[PDB]
Amino acid sequence: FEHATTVPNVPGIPYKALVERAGYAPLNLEITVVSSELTPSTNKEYVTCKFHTVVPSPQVKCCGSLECKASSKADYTCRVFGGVYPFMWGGAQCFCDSENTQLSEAYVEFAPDCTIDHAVALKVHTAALKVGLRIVYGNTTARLDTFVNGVTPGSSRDLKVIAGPISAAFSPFDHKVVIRKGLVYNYDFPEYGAMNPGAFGDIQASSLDATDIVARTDIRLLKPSVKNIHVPYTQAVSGYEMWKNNSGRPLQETAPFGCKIEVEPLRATNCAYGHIPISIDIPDAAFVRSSESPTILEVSCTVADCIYSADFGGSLTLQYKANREGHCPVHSHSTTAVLKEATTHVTATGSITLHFSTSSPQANFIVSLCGKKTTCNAECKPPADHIIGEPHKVDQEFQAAVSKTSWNWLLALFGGASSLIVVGLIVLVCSSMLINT
Amino acid sequence: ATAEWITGTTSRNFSVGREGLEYVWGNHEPVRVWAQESAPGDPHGWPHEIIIHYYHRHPVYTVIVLCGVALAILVGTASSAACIAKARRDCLTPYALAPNA
Amino acid sequence: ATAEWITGTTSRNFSVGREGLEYVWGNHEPVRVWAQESAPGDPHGWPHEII
Ligand SMILES: *[C@@H]1O[C@H](CO)[C@@H](O)[C@H](O)[C@H]1NC(C)=O
Ligand SMILES: *[C@@H]1O[C@H](CO)[C@@H](O)[C@H](O)[C@H]1NC(C)=O
Ligand SMILES: *[C@@H]1O[C@H](CO)[C@@H](O)[C@H](O)[C@H]1NC(C)=O
Repeated sequence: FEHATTVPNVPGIPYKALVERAGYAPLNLEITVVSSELTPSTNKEYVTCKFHTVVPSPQVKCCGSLECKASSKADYTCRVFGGVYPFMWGGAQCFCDSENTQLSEAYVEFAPDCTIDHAVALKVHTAALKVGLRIVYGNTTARLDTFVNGVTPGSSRDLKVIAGPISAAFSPFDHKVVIRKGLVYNYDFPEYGAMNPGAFGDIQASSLDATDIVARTDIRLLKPSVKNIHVPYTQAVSGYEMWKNNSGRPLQETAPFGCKIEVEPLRATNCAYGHIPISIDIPDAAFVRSSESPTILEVSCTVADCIYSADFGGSLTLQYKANREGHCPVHSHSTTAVLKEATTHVTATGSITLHFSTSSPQANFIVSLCGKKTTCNAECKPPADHIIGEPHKVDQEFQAAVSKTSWNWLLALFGGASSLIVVGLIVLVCSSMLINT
Repeated sequence: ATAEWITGTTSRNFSVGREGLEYVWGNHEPVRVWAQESAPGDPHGWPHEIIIHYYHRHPVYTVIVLCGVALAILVGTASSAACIAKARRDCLTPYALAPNA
Repeated sequence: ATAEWITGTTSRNFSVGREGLEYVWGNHEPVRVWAQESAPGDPHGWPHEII
């Protein structure tokens, strides 16, 4: 058989289904989302870290020039100094009295500890769900992973399950994402080569061990003043450090819908943001004929102390008469009330208690015990506990959320207004008939 | 998302809805709480209790429903009285043009 | 005259007219800048541009 039904994307909160073939016993179907994974396609632009800005020993020539040669090192800066007099300890370091050339060199390099404290820049294009479904039917379980796209049938070894397209596409990550030590940020990092000093992305490379490092650190070489040797350089601060100091909060603390952000691979796990239409091809071996199931002759339900809440705050007792002992399921036919137990055991002339969770002030819903439908109808009280630790199992509907007393007063006022309108038009028509004759 | 560095002893208020609220306090694991509708009233009772219960649940929906039903009853009574007045006019007009009738 | 002690990397805006603006940043010699009347539009073109 083929059955298509829509499930919320909530981790936990099993979803009730009663598949009902024409000549077969009704069969229970629990559809539970045990896991979810929004895993997007990420490619990396570069990696950045705090730089090292190593300055080598300056080159000196005495009564001779040192026009510097261009090099391929990161943020190379070679600059020539005239009228210098080098002086280390032990005396003046060369012969030439005043016409000396000093080639000062300054390039930049990764710090030795960049293999740990590094930020990797990625693009995020689109993300597709990969949900784990626990589906149980006819006392048979099946845990299987499916892609929520409408075509992939998942792990269809025995049970063929297609998760149709979800109603809304969330994608918590923006286009450009920075990952640093397991923390994920939506930062608008610069492109490869469009580098800005004093900001994030000032130094870029394709890999930590890569050799083609590019940087714009705004390094400036100054003419030396003291007699001793040194290379005076003024440089903008590390944009990695500035971004660390002004990172804001990562997406593990600000992602909507409660999406737990995890890394290697980048993904968002265990969050609900829509509805999945799942179509299931249940095999015919799971079903049984209606003659093998114990039919019900008389059955009546009475609810006791209904409290509408996220927890199972219901207790209904069904009194039944059955032909023969056997186990055969039970279901709640309203979207407002969902049962707790799916399959019950029915023997003869007895009573079974069941728990339900509802979101309506009135419990007025149909319970199918093993094929027979009954209307359970009474009033539910608001809870005394204000805050609960489990999510709501049923979404609220406008028709259900208004009680019988409130609807009675509303239609009482509306019917009074409409009845005065009708009798006014009636007496107007009577007056028109009297004056027309 | 609200992040705050707290020292000493204080009290922090957080509005929890039906969608829920997840809070992390220090190195502890996150705690998730869901607000369930527990308005101070009774949906099965006198109209004022129902009104205050639904107003505490949804204020704008309750006030627009109350305004709508008030407008409905005012229009119904006003138009019904207008029809009664028009019928009285059309009935008593022939007898008002003759004192001797 | 605007005087401010500044720590860390930050950007500061300053208004200069035709008269000029002289700024001193720490222990450097003062630097003078002068503004010129380069505004968007065209004094020789369509009327809305010159307005
Ligand atoms: C940078 O870090 C310092 C460290 O004391 C802190 O005071 C400051 O608020 C941070 N942010 C900026 C923008 O300077
Ligand atoms: C927090 O809310 C409670 C309501 O229970 C109120 O009594 C209290 O004054 C509020 N505290 C603050 C600091 O707003
Ligand atoms: C300075 O002026 C520029 C002009 O585009 C503007 O974008 C920027 O926000 C201004 N900054 C401050 C701190 O006023």
